[PDB]
Amino acid sequence: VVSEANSVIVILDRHGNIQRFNRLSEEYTGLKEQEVIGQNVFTLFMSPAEASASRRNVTGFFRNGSSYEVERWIKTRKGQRLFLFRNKFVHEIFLICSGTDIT
Ligand SMILES: CCCCCCCCCCCC(=O)O
Repeated sequence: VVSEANSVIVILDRHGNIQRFNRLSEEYTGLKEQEVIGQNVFTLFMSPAEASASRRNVTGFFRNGSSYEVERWIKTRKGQRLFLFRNKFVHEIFLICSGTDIT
């Protein structure tokens, strides 16, 4: 393998359903992209409190959002890890979430 990425890159629709899920996301979670496409990111990867906040953010973003950053605790194969997500529309029906593990 020539190189590796440094970010967890997840693309979502307005419902939080997953459209793409990169290799580092697979490494953190133990789940393959093919296993998670169409699945809901909030219920799959967040505690109830984080999911509720995150779902409201995404729904609000699709209404009138500008690109933004947020910190989210995420359930991984070694417990919860904190990520900075840089979120923006595709250059709109999909949201690109560009995450760094900031734990
Ligand atoms: C480790 C990969 C799995 C986590 C992907 C989560 C997507 C984050 C969406 C955050 C939106 C928000 O809370 O404002």
